[PDB]
Order: sequence, then structure tokens, then C-alpha cells
Amino acid sequence: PTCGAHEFQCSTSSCIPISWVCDDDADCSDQSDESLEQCG
Amino acid sequence: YEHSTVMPNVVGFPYKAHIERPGYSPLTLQMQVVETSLEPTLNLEYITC
Amino acid sequence: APTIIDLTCTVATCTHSSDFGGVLTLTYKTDKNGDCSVHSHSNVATLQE
Ligand SMILES: [Ca+2]
Repeated sequence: PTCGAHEFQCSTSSCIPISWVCDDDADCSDQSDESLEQCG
Repeated sequence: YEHSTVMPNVVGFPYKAHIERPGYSPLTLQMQVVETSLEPTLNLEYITC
Repeated sequence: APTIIDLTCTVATCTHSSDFGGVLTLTYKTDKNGDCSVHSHSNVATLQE
């Protein structure tokens, strides 16, 4: 299930907007958005 | 936040007061009278032996 | 944009003070995650965000 071009996929396969990535908010249930590897 | 209450003068009675601010969650206080003492005022009259 | 259906509004606390003294909660049903432009249609209450 590939998310849209403006959406990010958490490791639980959930889709969140790209603008929510590394925003210091735990949008993904598993904190995949705030993961250190993705944020660099 | 000013408040007022009335509590009994019984030693060891666990009085509980409820404070309900409209903007905050309610709070409960516990006040207990451990010990009292009544002090009169004395005037010495004389001494007998 | 997300499709919002069955949106209800409830207020937790209100206090007409100079600062933002009102907490508002919305219940809704949606299909996707996104961003909505929230506005109030009267000048009796001013939103913060
Ligand atoms: Ca995030």
C-alpha cells in the first residue's frame, strides 16, 4: 500500500502528510515520523 | 483563589474540603487537628504555705 | 482535502476573560489525515489558530 506523492508511510503502513515529518510531533503510532533515521 | 470553609473541632477527625474552580479540575484538601490547647489569663492574688 | 461528515461541537469550560479562556472540542468522522482551515463565523468569539 504505497501512499500518495504527498504522504509518508509509517512503519505500521499508515499514511501521513509529508509536512508532518520531523515536526517534533508523534503523528505515527510507532513514532516512525520522528525516527532519528528518517530525520537524519 | 480565595475560599472559605468550616471544620469541626474534634481531634483526629479527617476533614476534607472540596475546591471547584470553574477553569480547573476540582481539588480536595485534608486538614486534621492533631492537638489543641486552651490558655487562660491569670492574676496572682497571694501565696499560702 | 479530507471529507468531514457528522461534525459536532462541545465546550469544556468557558470564562469570558481578556485572554483565551475557552476550550472547545470537535468530534468528526473522516477518511484521510490532512489539514483543515478552522474559522468562526461570528465576532462574538475569536479563535486562536
Ligand atoms: Ca511527526
